[PDB]
Parts: sequence; structure tokens; C-alpha cells
Amino acid sequence: DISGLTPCKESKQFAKREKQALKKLQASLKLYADDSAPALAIKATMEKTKKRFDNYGKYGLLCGSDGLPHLIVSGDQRHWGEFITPGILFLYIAGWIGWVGRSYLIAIRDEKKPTQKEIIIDVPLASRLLFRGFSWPVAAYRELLNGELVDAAAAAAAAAAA
Amino acid sequence: GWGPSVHAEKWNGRHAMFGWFFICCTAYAKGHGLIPDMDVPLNLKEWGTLATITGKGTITNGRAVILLANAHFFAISLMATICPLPFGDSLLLLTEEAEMINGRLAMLGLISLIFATAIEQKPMLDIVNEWT
Amino acid sequence: MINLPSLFVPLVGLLFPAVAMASLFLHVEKRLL
Amino acid sequence: ATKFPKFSQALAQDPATRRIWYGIATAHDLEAHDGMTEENLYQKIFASHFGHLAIIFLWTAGNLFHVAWQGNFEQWVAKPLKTKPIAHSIWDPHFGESALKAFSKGNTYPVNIAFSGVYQWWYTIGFRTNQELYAGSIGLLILSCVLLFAGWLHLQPKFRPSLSWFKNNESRLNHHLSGLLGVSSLAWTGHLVHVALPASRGVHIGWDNFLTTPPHPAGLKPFFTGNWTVYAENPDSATHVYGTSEGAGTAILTFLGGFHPQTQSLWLSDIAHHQLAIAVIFIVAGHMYRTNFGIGHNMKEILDAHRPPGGRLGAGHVGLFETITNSLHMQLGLALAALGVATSLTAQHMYALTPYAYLSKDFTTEAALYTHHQYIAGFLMVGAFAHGAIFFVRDYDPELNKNNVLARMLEHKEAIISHLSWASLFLGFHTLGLYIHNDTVVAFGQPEKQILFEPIFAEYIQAASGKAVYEFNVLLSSSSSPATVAGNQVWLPGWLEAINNNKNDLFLKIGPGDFLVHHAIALGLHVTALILVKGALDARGSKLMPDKKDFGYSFPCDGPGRGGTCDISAWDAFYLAMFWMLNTIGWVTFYWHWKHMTIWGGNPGQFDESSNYIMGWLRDYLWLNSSPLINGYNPFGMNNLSVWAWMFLFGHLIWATGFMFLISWRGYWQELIETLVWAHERTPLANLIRWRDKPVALSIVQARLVGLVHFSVGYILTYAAFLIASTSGKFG
Amino acid sequence: VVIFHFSWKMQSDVWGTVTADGSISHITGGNFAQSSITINGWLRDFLWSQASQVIQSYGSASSAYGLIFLGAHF
Amino acid sequence: DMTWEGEYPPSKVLGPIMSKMPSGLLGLISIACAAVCVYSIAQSGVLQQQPGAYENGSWVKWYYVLGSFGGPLAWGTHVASWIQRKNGM
Amino acid sequence: FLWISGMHFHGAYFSNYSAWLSDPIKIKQSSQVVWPIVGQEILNADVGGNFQGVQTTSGWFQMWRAEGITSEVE
Amino acid sequence: ITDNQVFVALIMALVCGYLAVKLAKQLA
Amino acid sequence: SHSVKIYDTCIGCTQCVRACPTDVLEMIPWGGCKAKQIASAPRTEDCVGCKRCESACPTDFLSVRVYLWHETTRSMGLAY
Ligand code: CLA
Ligand code: CLA
Ligand code: CLA
Ligand SMILES: CCCCCCCCCCCCCCCC(=O)OC[C@H](COP(=O)(O)OC[C@@H](O)CO)OC(=O)CCCCCCCCCCCCCCC
Ligand SMILES: CC(=O)O[C@H]1CC(C)(C)C(=C=C/C(C)=C/C=C/C(C)=C/C=C/C=C(C)/C=C/C=C(\C)C(=O)C[C@@]23O[C@]2(C)C[C@@H](O)CC3(C)C)[C@](C)(O)C1
Ligand code: KC1
Ligand SMILES: CC1=C(C#C/C(C)=C/C=C/C(C)=C/C=C/C=C(C)/C=C/C=C(C)/C=C/[C@@]23O[C@]2(C)C[C@@H](O)CC3(C)C)C(C)(C)C[C@H](O)C1
Ligand SMILES: CC1=C(/C=C/C(C)=C/C=C/C(C)=C/C=C/C=C(C)/C=C/C=C(C)/C=C/C2=C(C)CCCC2(C)C)C(C)(C)CCC1
Ligand SMILES: CCCCCCCCCCCCO[C@@H]1O[C@H](CO)[C@@H](O[C@H]2O[C@H](CO)[C@@H](O)[C@H](O)[C@H]2O)[C@H](O)[C@H]1O
Ligand code: SF4
Repeated sequence: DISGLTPCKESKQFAKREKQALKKLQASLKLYADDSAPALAIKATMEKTKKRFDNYGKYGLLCGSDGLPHLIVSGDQRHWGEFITPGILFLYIAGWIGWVGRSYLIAIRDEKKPTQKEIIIDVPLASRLLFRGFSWPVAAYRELLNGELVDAAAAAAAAAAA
Repeated sequence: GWGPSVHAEKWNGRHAMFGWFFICCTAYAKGHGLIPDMDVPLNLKEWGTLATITGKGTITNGRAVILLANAHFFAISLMATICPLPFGDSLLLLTEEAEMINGRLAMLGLISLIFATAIEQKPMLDIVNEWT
Repeated sequence: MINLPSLFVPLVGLLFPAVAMASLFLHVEKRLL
Repeated sequence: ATKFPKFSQALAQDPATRRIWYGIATAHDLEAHDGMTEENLYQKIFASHFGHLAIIFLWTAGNLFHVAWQGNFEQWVAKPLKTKPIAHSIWDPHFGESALKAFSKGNTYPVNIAFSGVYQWWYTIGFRTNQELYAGSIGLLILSCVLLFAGWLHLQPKFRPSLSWFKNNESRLNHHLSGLLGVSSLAWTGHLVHVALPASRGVHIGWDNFLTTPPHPAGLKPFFTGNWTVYAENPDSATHVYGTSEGAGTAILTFLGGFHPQTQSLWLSDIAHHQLAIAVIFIVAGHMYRTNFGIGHNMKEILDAHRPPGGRLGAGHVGLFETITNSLHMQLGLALAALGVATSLTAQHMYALTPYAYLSKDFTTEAALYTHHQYIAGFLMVGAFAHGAIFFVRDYDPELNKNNVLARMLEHKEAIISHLSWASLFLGFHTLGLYIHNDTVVAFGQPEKQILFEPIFAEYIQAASGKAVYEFNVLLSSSSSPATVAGNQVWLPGWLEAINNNKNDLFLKIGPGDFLVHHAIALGLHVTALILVKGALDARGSKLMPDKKDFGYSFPCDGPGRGGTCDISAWDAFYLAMFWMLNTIGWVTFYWHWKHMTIWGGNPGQFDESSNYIMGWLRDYLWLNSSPLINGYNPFGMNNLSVWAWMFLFGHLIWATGFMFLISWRGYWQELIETLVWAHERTPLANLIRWRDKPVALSIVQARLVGLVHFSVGYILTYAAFLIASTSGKFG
Repeated sequence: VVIFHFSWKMQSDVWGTVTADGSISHITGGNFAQSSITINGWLRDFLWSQASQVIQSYGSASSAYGLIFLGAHF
Repeated sequence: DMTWEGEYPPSKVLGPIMSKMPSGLLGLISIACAAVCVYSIAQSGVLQQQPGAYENGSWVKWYYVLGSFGGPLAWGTHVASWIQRKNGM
Repeated sequence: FLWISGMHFHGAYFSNYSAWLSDPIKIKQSSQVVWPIVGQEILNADVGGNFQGVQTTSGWFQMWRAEGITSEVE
Repeated sequence: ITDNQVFVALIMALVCGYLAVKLAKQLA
Repeated sequence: SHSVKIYDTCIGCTQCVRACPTDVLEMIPWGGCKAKQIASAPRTEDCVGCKRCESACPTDFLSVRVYLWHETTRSMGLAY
């Protein structure tokens, strides 16, 4: 496949990693009696470990000669779950914070003491604003084609140079 | 002085004339003379890496005796610059002209020695031997 | 010759810098120049 | 002035020791000397160029002389695979007996092994004996005497050339392209055809028979008849003992591609043709400007006409002609930027497409050469932006470039800086975060949880050039493509053979470890640029100091007022950037070295797995490869590599003394010296002696420069110590 | 330098195990009189040799010491 | 003198020979140049493909190389023609 | 006091004090246990006495023996 | 490999050193 | 010596003169501002260059300005 990689369910070296990770925890398990808390903890760890290899095998990830999963970010839609889909997710949450935080500064600006409300949050007002950023791509778009997103060039102070 | 002055002509003439006596003395002494253990090195175990040519190859006793004999005449002169007599000749400020014509001639031979060695593949004592 | 490095290296390593450090000292501390 | 600095009346009247320190450090800043005119300035620089040119040829003549006199060039030419090449001999009265035996292993005397690669270079250009090497050194000593006479000759009053001669761009450029670059390239092709090729084929051509021995059987009949195909006929066979006539061709201008099967280097007849094709391009390009013959271009008329009618670039390039000719710092900054790109380009192409016979065999030299040109590339690049800042301070004329392409850069300087800052923050957060995620995941015993992005883009480029290992079938690696069908006949088969051979450097196998380091290298380039571009654009002024241009390029600060102003000058930006150059070249040199040590060691997988997390670098590269270096000397004994071990510690010390000048500031030190001046004046028998220059503590800007030189010299000497002896102590 | 002096002197000349007939085997085997008189000896036998634990602690229970090692270099 | 304002540059930028010339001739010349470049390239490709004509760089011909050099000439001429048309010529 | 009260609390509920008191030459000391959430359980070392935890080096155990502790109740 | 060749090479370096001391005199 | 220049934006509030630790500045009669007084730098040779005067000036940008100059024994601040 891409870059001469093989899928992880068919990699001979990915399977060896699964065995040696389980063998290491089994040889630690043998020094304890079967009902005790260290034996139940290591038994639960080998279940977590065994479920970690099974998950990847059917995942659809690509392995190398090293036996480790690789990620593809060319833009292929077949490997979307690797970068695109968690990427769109992060953009939604990061742009949500920046939008909401900016709404707050603009709101408390027209006031006697704007600086007072940055060290001591008006929580009822802040709480209201935080959840209005769920539709930010629409709200950031309405202000771009209004004139309320970016200011004019005669409103920004500039260094003597330019 | 410090250049082509009259003084520097007088001092270097006095070194040439003294130098001819040093070259002719060896010429008599390396050329069938009493130099002992002339061509055998010093000891690395005794003198060290100061005495070596390359690796541990040490200078011979011939080269050491001649170099140390030059340091005998050097050090006593070095006194005469640093603590000169109130009546002596000063640096860095049968009685006459006789120095100025011998000491010219004595400076003329040494350069004509070095011509007569770079041509004939002959060390400087063989040409003094040919001149006797 | 094969005898040259035992002549130049004290001259270049000890003698030349002692003359050069002496010369610069006299020049740097000379008032009208 | 009548004091030691005779060029600064204001530095010569200083009673403190600072006067001595400054007269040294401002001696070359020619524009700032007392009573300097413009015509005298250009003349002093010109004669300074001759003396600089002579030092280079005296330096070269040295290297030729020491190998001819003390090397093993003749023994190396006979067996270039087994003998180690000889830099020069050692004579040090401080050596024990075991030192003389340790540095003379395999020879007769104490000696340094060369890692410059002059041997491989001289071998492929024709040299075969010590007599030829010695003759070449005499010719460069004579050339240096001529350059030292010319420098003096052009200071004479009848030979001092006028101000308008120095500003004739159209002539100078014409002569430099066609004559300095074209005819030199042409002459170099003549040397390859007459001396170089014949010597690779077992034929000796020297100064005594080059006029009666033609370099090709045809003998210039094919050249004047247009039959240029005869010079490509009958090239070297596949099994040709190099340096002998066994399997020798007759061709002088080929286009084979790839490498010679025996030396693993480029074909000499490919290089000859390359130098010739290049010679024709530079000779033709040198006929573009008008120089008292009517035909040609006027540079000023070109620049004034280039303003796109869309109006996006403002007034375009009007005024740039005056600003470049009337300022040497802009010229110097453009020249340093192109040389820094060029010497960086030579570091990448030399390790991949080895041009000299037997290169990439002597593992140490390859490691010495690549890191030598990358560190020099860093100084040149940093010096380009440093002189770009100096231009804005004392050379930029705002009224001359109204609405110019240069003026508009200052008009949105906040945009460039703020955006360069974003890219840097982005690369830093993610590249550092990914490395740390891989570290904790492996530390916990779950290395199957690592985030290893595959470098698809670089692999695609490799596949397009012919690499058939990523199974991409794109371009040159797909047989039914017009790019590869046109390429098969002329040079494709030699290139494909060389590009698919594993034991090479042509497009190394890259993995997800090669992907993380590249983003670190990216981060290094962006932050370094951020500091240099911010320093150039804010050189004339900022919000915190709107009249910065009034104080010049370098000054301490603006005091502790309005908050405090340490490191506000444009010179300070350069000083801060130095740390980044050293750091981003260090990330490049560690990466290039570690990747090769594992290919040579025979286990390329070691770097492919450990390069994902940081501990891998710290343990499998630094801790694992320092063994033979620090065992150079110990209680049991010492080895040949003792000097590198001593130099290794040496570097650590100078680097650490650099911290003293960078952390502890001046008014601590000034108060201390005042007690020392007191003590000396009160002690009997030491009172007879007295200083003529009042001892004072180094100044604010002087402490930064010194602390910087220690951090720098310590930084470079300790890596040189590591990279040379870890490779030569393992040889693979 | 105090804690470096204490950590190395105790490991070279006190700390260790024994067997029959009082055969003392020290931790670093008595390398203190001939390896700490030079900087290279301090750099190679104390810092380089005794680093092997913290740099090879991955996958073990003392792997937090390997992470805090890098974290504090950062 | 070279600097210009407005939608199109003055005729003088083209050069002494070009400014005198009419837009139509320039456009026709540019088209001819383009035709020559493409044909030459195609012929060279055919020669490269052909057996017995590509050995030892025999495929390269002087005229085809001239046409290849001529592609840039075709672009410049078309730009010049546009400028001439703009200056009512 | 809050700091001291914590330590004694950890020695009574997250330690191997009893197993250490019976054989203080083979059982290693430990008064800290980590939660298993992101693969970090590996920090619970195999210390001894049917117990897994982080090895602590404060000497709480030795100080308790010298006081004559012997029981977690105390 | 010849001793006389070495002697010739440092006479030219002595002439070169003289032109350098003379070139600097003039730059000052 | 150092150079101390005084611009016309000086409002004459005497704060630079009260901050100078080596008596370089003084107040003189002037008819261009409310206080009818401007700062002046008659003894710049005692100027040590510590810039305390600029830390005291209330105008934006500063009315008083210190520029680095050739150093004597007085501006180096030496007691020996
Ligand atoms: C390689 C370098 C070198 C050499 C070989 C010399 C050689 C000489 N220099 Mg000299 N010089 C040199 C470099 C050198 N220079 C340099 C670089 C400088 C610095 C610029 C000087 C500065 C300098 C000065 C200023 C002077 C010399 C003088 C001399 C001469 C001293 C010879 C002498 O007194 O005995 C030969 C002359 C005699 C009168 C012999 C007297 C015999 C005495 C009594 C000893 C005999 C006793 C006998 C052995 C028995 C021992 C008795 C015991 C057992 C009790 C000689 C020409 C001095 C000179 O020319 O005046 C003599 C002098 O004044 N030099
Ligand atoms: C044909 C005539 C000719 C020639 C050969 C030269 C030669 C030279 N002139 Mg010169 N000059 C000429 C005519 C000529 N000049 C005329 C007519 C004028 C007056 C109008 C001048 C005015 C002049 C001045 C004012 C100065 C010089 C200087 C120099 C020297 C440059 C330094 C040097 O050695 O670089 C040698 C460089 C090379 C051999 C080339 C190096 C390779 C470079 C980096 C090219 C890169 C290769 C390639 C293109 C890279 C592209 C790859 C890409 C992917 C990046 C050089 C000796 C300077 C000097 O030093 O004065 C003594 C100087 O200051 N000249
Ligand atoms: C062809 C290249 C070139 C040229 C012509 C110049 C020319 C100039 N530069 Mg410049 N520069 C260059 C490259 C160049 N530079 C590069 C590559 C950088 C990046 C490092 C810089 C960075 C730079 C700065 C930051 C400044 C200049 C300045 C200057 C001007 C005065 C220089 C001066 O007084 O030096 C005086 C000479 C010295 C102080 C000698 C310094 C020696 C250094 C410290 C190294 C010595 C350490 C030693 C090697 C250690 C030995 C180690 C051993 C023990 C093992 C002058 C016009 C200065 C200026 O005032 O311009 C207006 C200025 O501020 N340049
Ligand atoms: C990118 C960073 C590179 C390093 C910086 C170096 C400077 C490079 C910048 C110079 C070029 C600037 C071009 C933009 C600014 C710009 O071009 O505006 C100006 C430019 C030409 O306008 P002029 O000012 O020349 O006006 C001419 C007209 O007035 C006609 O008389 O517009 C163009 O059409 C350029 C050519 C095609 C432009 C578009 C076609 C290209 C297609 C690209 C695909 C787009 C992606 C689509 C995805 C769906
Ligand atoms: C009488 C009259 O009115 O006529 C009318 C006719 C008509 C048709 C109606 C009109 C029109 C419109 C016209 C004429 C439009 C013309 C448009 C035109 C002609 C546009 C060319 C672009 C050329 C390019 C981009 C060249 C690139 C060349 C490139 C990118 C190269 O690098 C070439 C080269 O790399 C090769 C390939 C390889 C090497 O071997 C050589 C080198 C390296 C150099 C006019 C104007 O109205 C006039
Ligand atoms: C080795 C020791 C040596 C001594 C000790 C010595 C001493 C004197 N030489 Mg002399 N010398 C040589 C060596 C020595 N010379 C040699 C090798 C040559 C041939 C090249 C020679 C050349 C000439 C000439 C041409 C003249 C001359 C003189 C005197 C003179 C007293 C002058 C006076 O005060 O009257 C004295 C004391 C001049 C002269 O005799 O004037 C009447 C005079 O013209 N020499
Ligand atoms: C003027 C003129 C012309 C001329 C001319 C001429 C003839 C110029 C000649 C110049 C000449 C002939 C310059 C020699 C110097 C020799 C010196 C300084 C000797 C030093 C020797 C000394 C100081 C002694 C050294 C030693 O003592 C040491 C230190 C230890 C001993 O072990 C070894 C010796 C004894 C050796 C032209 C060319 C015709 C042009 C025009 O027409 C007229
Ligand atoms: C500040 C300043 C300055 C400086 C600047 C600088 C220093 C810069 C740099 C810059 C740089 C340093 C740049 C670089 C660039 C580069 C480039 C731009 C490249 C290009 C490339 C391309 C375009 C392409 C390529 C290719 C080809 C050709 C083919 C094959 C493939 C490819 C595609 C790759 C100055 C002096 C002006 C002055 C003012 C100020
Ligand atoms: C700052 C000072 C630095 C400059 C130092 C330079 C030293 C100059 C040395 C020049 C040598 C002159 O001295 C003379 O040289 C010639 C040159 O063959 C030697 O002649 C030599 O001939 C052959 C070499 O072909 C040798 O095998 C033989 O042993 C020797 O006699 C003389 O024996 C020597 O006395
Ligand atoms: S310069 Fe400043 S401190 Fe001095 S009088 Fe003017 S406003 Fe006041």
C-alpha cells in the first residue's frame, strides 16, 4: 500500500509486539496468589492490553516494518479517521473558545471599569456568552460581511516606521 | 639606528668578523679535530622531547655542542645590551675604518658562502676547506 | 629540512608573539602618533 | 587622533581600558571613521579586498605544501582504500613518550590525520605525485605576491580609481557573468578534458606533453564541422579499473548519469559537459546590459517600469536603483544571503551526489564536510539579516522610496512579525507536543500508541524522481509516462540504477522519524527568521522607542524608564538570533550524523525507531556514541584520539564561561574592580607600579559580544570533538 | 559538587556487598582514587557510567524518573 | 522616464524596434513563433523515440533547439502586441 | 501538621508496613499507589508483601520502627 | 622531496611577507 | 561628554532638574508654555548618563533626551 506499508492485521511484526507485551505481564503475574489485589490488577491490565491490539487490527491502520501504526495525512478520505475527522473536531472546539472569549472582551469594554471584569469575572454574563459559540461559523461569518470583524486602518496605533 | 644606519653596519660587521672565527674554528674541529662522540644522539630518557628531531630521534652531540657554544657567546652579549658599561658602545641609541672595510668584506663572504653551497651540493665547511 | 620544525615552532610559538605583544603595547600606550 | 585609535578622536581621549577594547572592535567599521569621505571609502575597501584575496591563496598554498612535504599522497594514490591520509606532522615538546607512539601508529613520526577531503579532491582533478603538489603551491605563492602588489598599486594616486568607476553596475555585472563565471567555467572544462580525464584513464598529461597529445582521437575536426556526437562515442566500460587504461573509453563529453561503478562518484565526462554547458549560459547572460556600445539594458530603466497595473505592489520598483548603488550594506546583505543559500546547497548535494573519486568511504570526512558547510551557512545567513538591519538605520531614505516595494514592507511590518510569530508558535506547540506524547507512551511500555505521521509528500517527490520503493508509480517510477519515455535514452538508465541502489545517498529511505525532525528544522528556521526580521523592521523605531534611528545600530539600552529597555537595539536582535542559528544548525547536524551512523553501522532500523521520542536521541545517539571519545585518555593510558577528548572538555569549559558574561551584568563587576584599584594603591612595593589606563568593567554591549563568542566557540569546538572521534573511533 | 562528592565516594569506598572471608565488593569497585583527579574521569565514570539507569528505565517501574530527567533538562 | 501610470504602459518600454511596429504584425509574429516552438518540440520528441536516431545524442538538431528557444520569444511578442494595441497602434 | 497527618495516613492505608516489619531486609518500602488510567499503573512496582506501589525514600518506615510502631492502627 | 625546493619556497614567502607589511603600511 | 537636548514640548514642571544626580540641568525663563519656563542643559560635562531625567519627564514623547557621547573620567563615574 501507500509507502510500501502493510495493514496492521496482516503485519507479522505487529503480531509479535502483541505477544511480547502479554508475555511480559504474565511473567509478572505468576508471583502472586490468584484472588489477591495484585493478581486482579495485572489480569485487568492484560485484558486492557489485549483489547488494545484487537482494536487496531480491525481499525484499518497501516503498519511498517517496525510493527507500529502509522498515520496518513495526505488528504486521503480512506484514512479520514486519522486526521480529518479529529481535525474538524478540534477546529470546532478551538474556534468556539476564541469566539466566546472575544465576545466577552467586547461586551465589558463599554463600561466604567473594563479591567475590573477581567480579574473578577461577571460569571452570570460569562456563562451566558460561553454557550453562544455553538454556532460560531455562522456568527463569525455574519460579522465578516458586516464590518464588525476587522477594524479600519485608521484605528490601529502603528510604530513610527509605518 | 634600526635599519640601514651607520651603526647597524658597524654592529653587523663585528658579528660577521667574529662569525668567521667561529666557522673556521669548527672547520678545524669537525674537520679532523677533537670533538668527542661526534655523531651519536643524546638520550630521550635524560633530555626529553626538547632534544628530538621527529619522534624520539634526538640531535647528535655535534649539533648540541655547537648550539650551546653559540649560547655562551650570546648570553654575555645579551648582558651588554641590558646592562651596558658607562664607557662601552651603545646599541639602540688599528682603531678605525679598519672595522668598517673588514666588516664589510666579512659580510660579503658569508653571502658568497651561501651561493657556493646551494649550487654544488656542498656543506659550508667544504668550501672553507677549498679556500683554506 | 627534516630539521626545520624544531627551529620554527619555538620561534613562531614563543618568540613572534612576545615581539608582537611587546610592539602593540608600545603603540597602544604612545601619546602623540 | 593622536592616541592608539587614530581614526576616532572620541575613543582616543578615554582614560579607561575601554579605549583599547573599542579601537580593536571598530577598526573595520570604515564609514564611521573621522573625516571619511565617500571616494576614500571605496578605495580603502578595494585595496582591502586584494589583501583578503591573498590570504586565501596563501592558505591554499599552505595545504598543498604540507601534504607534498609531509603527507602520504603517493602512497594513497596507490592504495586509496587502506591508507589514512596525512594532514601534517606534529612537533610538540610537551609530549610524553607514549604520546609519540600513539600519534605515529602506522607511520614513522607524530602526525595528524586529515579530514578535509583535499586528498580525494586532488586525486580526481589529476594530481598523482608530490612534485605536482609542490609546483601548485609555488604558483599560489607567486599569485599572492601579485595580489599584495595590486592592493598597494591601487592606493597610489595615479592608480586610485574614481567614484564613478565603482558605481558602474552595467559593466561590472557584464564582466562578472561572462568573464569571471563563464570563461572560468570554460577554462575549467579545458583542464578536465586535457588533464583530468586522461589521468583517470592511465594517461599522464603534464606541462611537458600537453601541446603534442590530443585529448581525443578525432582532434577538433568534429567540433568545427558540427559533428559533436563524436565526443560522446565509446565511453568508459562497466568494468573499468579506475586510473588505468583497462576498459577505458575515448569520450570526453558524455551524459551518462549516475555514478562510476568503481569509485561511486560522478563520471568525469559528465562533469566536463556540465561545466561546458554552464560556461555557455554564463557567457551569453553576460551580454544583457549596455556598456558604451549602444545595445543592452539600462538597469534603472528596467526597475522603473515594473509596476503591475493592478496597483497591488504600490509604486512598484521605482527608486530601488538609487538605494542599491548608494549603499554598501544592502549590497553586502544581498551577497551574504545568496552565499548562505549556496554553501548550504553544496552541503546537501555533496553528500547525495558525491563528486570525488572514493568520497563517501572515508566516513569521518563526510561528517566533517557536511557539518562544516552547514555551520558556515548559518553564519552567512545571520550576517545577511544583520546587514539588512544596518541598512535601514543609516542608509534607508524614506522620501526616495515613497510607496516603493521596500517602503510598503515597513508599512505592514506588524503583519509580517505577528504572522511569523504565529507560525513559530504553531510549529513549536505541535512538534514539541508530539515528541513528548511519544516519550510518555513508550516510557509506559505501550509503544503501539505512538503518533507517527508518514511523510507522504517527500516520498511522492522521491517516487517522481524514480524511486520505486514506495510503490507510487508516479512519473519517473511509472514506465508508461512521457517524462520517463523521453528520459530513457539520454540519461535515465544511469540515474535509475543509482537511485534504486540501497548502498547510496541518492534519496535516502525516509520514515516517520524523518518527518518529526523536519518540523523541528522548520521551527528552527522560523524562529531565527522571526528574530532577524523583527530586528530589521523595528530597527528605525517602535512604540517603546519611536526615535531609535537617532541612536544608531548598536547601543546599550534606553535606561530603566517607562518600564525598562534591555536589548532594544537592532544589534541586540542579531545577538539573540545567534543562539537560534547555533541551535537550528545543531538540530540539522545531529540529524544528519545520526542517520548516517546507523546506515554505516548496518542497522538503519535503530534510528527509524528511536528517533520518534527524545530519549532515543539522548541515549542511542549521544550516550551511545561518546564511548570512544571519552576513552581517549584514562588512568590505564591514552590513545591517538586523546586530543579530541581533551578538546571535548575544552569546549564544555568555554561554553560554560560564556554563561558568566551572559547572566551576571556590569554594575556587579564595576564595584568589585573599585576595591581592587583601592588594594593595589595601598600595598607597599606594588605601589611603585601603576596602570596608564584606568581599569574598568567591560561595558553592556561588550559583555554580550564576549559572552556570545565564548558560547559560540565552545559550542562549535565541542561538537567538532564529538562528531569526528565518534565516527573515526567506530569507523561505521 | 558536595552531593556529587558524597554520592561517588560512598559508592566507591563504602557501599557494597560481601561474601565469605570478608571479600568486599564495592558498588563502583574502588575507582575513586584514580578517576576523580581529572575532569574527564568525573565526566566519564560518574556522570556517563552511572547514567545507565535513568536512561534505560523505560518500560520499567522507574520510568517516571526517565521522564522527569528529560523534563528537567527542558 | 520609464515609470508609467494607468491601465497600460507607454510604447517606449518595448524598445526602439518594437515601439514603431503595429499591433497586428506583432500578434501574427507571436502566433508564428508559437507554432514553430511546438512543432520543433514535437519533432525532437519523435527523434528521441526513433530507433537509430537517438544514439549518442543524435536526436538533438540545431533547428529544433532554435524553435525551443523561440517559445519565450513568442510570449514576449504577444505581450508587445497587446501594449501596441493599447497605445492605439 | 496537615503534611505530617497525610504521611501517617498514607502509611496506614497505602503501604506495606506490616510485611516490612516482618522482614525488613527483603521487602522494599512504599507508601504511594497510583491509579490506572492512561497506562500509568506501571509505576506501581513489584515491591513485595503482596503489594504494588511507588518506592518512597523518606525513611518513614525506619522512623516508625524506632518508635515501636508495629501496627497500622497506631 | 628535495631540500632545495623547501629553501626556494620560503624565500618567496619572505618576499610575500614583505609585500604584506608594505600593503598594511599604506592601508593605515 | 554626553549630549542632553531639550525639545519644545517641555511644559516646564521642573521634574528633570530635581532628579539629576550631578547638577546638569536647570530651569530658565521661557515664554512658550503655561509655566513660562523651559529646561536647559548648561553643564552636560558632569552628565553621567544615568537617564533619571527621562524617567521623570511626563510628556509623550520625552522633552528631555540623553544621547551617549565620548566618555571622560567624569562621565565614566570614576572615584580613582
Ligand atoms: C647567535 C647569536 C649571537 C652570537 C654568536 C653573538 C656573538 C657575539 N656577540 Mg652578540 N648579540 C646577539 C647575537 C649573537 N651575538 C643579539 C641578538 C644581540 C642583541 C642585539 C647581541 C648584542 C651584542 C652586544 C651589545 C655585544 C655582543 C657581543 C658579542 C661578542 C661576544 C664575544 C666575546 O666577548 O668573546 C670574544 C671577545 C673577547 C674579548 C674574548 C675575551 C676572552 C675572555 C677573557 C675569556 C677567556 C678565558 C679563557 C677561556 C680561560 C677561562 C678562565 C677560567 C678557567 C678561570 C660576539 C661577537 C659583544 C662584543 O662584540 O664585544 C666583545 C657586545 O658588546 N652582542
Ligand atoms: C572579465 C573580467 C573580470 C574578472 C575576471 C574579475 C574578477 C574579479 N573581480 Mg572584478 N571588475 C571587472 C572585471 C572583472 N573582474 C570590471 C570591468 C570592473 C569594473 C566595472 C570590476 C570591478 C570590481 C570591483 C569593484 C571588485 C571586483 C572584484 C573582483 C574579484 C571577486 C572576488 C573573487 O575572487 O571571486 C571569485 C569568485 C568566483 C570564481 C566564483 C565563485 C562561485 C560563485 C559563488 C558563483 C556560484 C555558482 C553558481 C552560479 C551557483 C548557482 C546555483 C544555484 C542553484 C544557487 C575577482 C578576482 C572585487 C575584489 O575582490 O577586488 C579585488 C571587488 O571589490 N571587481
Ligand atoms: C563578507 C562579509 C562581511 C563583511 C565585509 C562585514 C563587514 C562589516 N561588518 Mg559584518 N558580519 C558578517 C560578515 C561581514 N561583515 C557576518 C557573516 C556576520 C554574522 C556573524 C556579521 C555580523 C555583523 C555585526 C553584528 C556587525 C557587523 C559589523 C560590520 C562592520 C564593521 C566590522 C568591524 O568593526 O569588525 C571588527 C572586528 C572584530 C571585532 C574582530 C572580532 C573577532 C571575533 C570576535 C572572533 C574572534 C574569536 C576567535 C576566533 C576565537 C578563537 C578560538 C580559539 C581560542 C580556539 C563592517 C562593515 C558591525 C558594525 O558596526 O556595522 C555597522 C556590527 O555591529 N557585522
Ligand atoms: C506564495 C509565496 C511565494 C513567495 C513570495 C514571492 C512572491 C509571489 C507572489 C506573486 C504572485 C501573486 C499572485 C496573487 C496576486 C495576483 O495575482 O494579482 C495580480 C495578478 C495580475 O494583476 P496585474 O497587477 O498584473 O494586472 C493586470 C491586469 O490589470 C491586466 O492589465 O493577478 C493574476 O491574475 C496573477 C496571475 C494569475 C492569478 C490567478 C491564477 C493562478 C491560479 C492559482 C490557483 C488558485 C487556487 C484555487 C484553489 C481552488
Ligand atoms: C492582423 C492582426 O490583427 O492579427 C491579429 C491576430 C489575432 C490572433 C486576432 C491576435 C491575437 C492574439 C494573439 C497573437 C495571441 C498570442 C498569444 C501567444 C503567442 C502567447 C504565447 C505565449 C508563450 C509562452 C507562454 C512561452 C513560454 C515559453 C516557455 C515557458 C519556455 O520556457 C520555453 C523553453 O522552455 C522550453 C519549452 C524549453 C527550451 O527548449 C527553451 C525554453 C527553456 C526557453 C491579435 C493580437 O488581435 C492580432
Ligand atoms: C683575522 C684577523 C684580521 C685582523 C686581526 C686584521 C687586523 C687589521 N687589518 Mg685586516 N684583514 C683580514 C683579517 C684581519 N685583519 C683579511 C682576511 C683581509 C683580506 C680580505 C684583511 C684586509 C685588510 C685591508 C685591505 C686593511 C686591513 C687593515 C688592518 C689593520 C690596521 C689598520 C691601522 O690601524 O693602521 C688591522 C689591525 C688596514 C691596514 O693595514 O692599514 C694600514 C687595511 O687597509 N685589512
Ligand atoms: C650598493 C650597490 C650595489 C650593491 C651591493 C651590494 C654588494 C650589496 C651587498 C650587501 C651585503 C653583502 C649584505 C650582507 C650582509 C651580511 C650580513 C649582515 C652578515 C651577517 C652575519 C652575522 C651577523 C654573523 C653571524 C654568525 O655569528 C653568528 C650569529 C654565529 C656564528 O656561529 C655564525 C656567524 C659567524 C655567521 C648594487 C647591487 C651593485 C647596486 C648599485 O650599483 C650599488
Ligand atoms: C532584511 C533585509 C535584507 C535581507 C533579506 C534576506 C536575507 C533575504 C533572504 C531571502 C532568502 C534566503 C530567499 C530564498 C528564496 C529561495 C527561493 C525563492 C527558491 C526558489 C525555488 C523555486 C521557485 C523552485 C525550485 C524548483 C525548480 C527550479 C525545479 C525543480 C523543483 C523545484 C520546484 C523545487 C536585504 C538585504 C534585502 C535588505 C533589506 C533588509
Ligand atoms: C627566521 C629564520 C627562519 C629561516 C630558517 C631557514 C634556514 C635556512 C637553511 C639553509 C641551509 C644553509 O646551510 C647549508 O645548506 C646547504 C644546502 O644543501 C647544505 O648542503 C647540504 O647538501 C646536501 C643537500 O643537498 C646535504 O645532504 C648535505 O648534508 C649538506 O651539506 C649545507 O650543509 C648547509 O650548511
Ligand atoms: S523636560 Fe520633562 S521634567 Fe523637564 S521641565 Fe520639561 S516636562 Fe518637566
